[PDB]
Amino acid sequence: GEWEIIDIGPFTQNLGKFAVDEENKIGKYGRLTFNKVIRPSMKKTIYENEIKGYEYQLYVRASDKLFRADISEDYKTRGRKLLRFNGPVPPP
Repeated sequence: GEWEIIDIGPFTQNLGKFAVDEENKIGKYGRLTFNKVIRPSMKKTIYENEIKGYEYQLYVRASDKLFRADISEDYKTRGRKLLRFNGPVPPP
């Protein structure tokens, strides 16, 4: 894979919302309220071994705490899945 910094525009915010919504269905943290994806946002390109998919790592502020969310995206299907949601974590 290769990692790159991505900006925190609407698409990235919408990934953050996705992570919180998914976590709220999962229920590990009870009910979270999405606030914002903060910098830095990172995106890993995963080759088939030719792009297979991507992994986003986002710092997501929800319920006034910070969480680290890792989201996978399948290049062909366009489907996304919440892989990890850790925290609360300290600020990057």
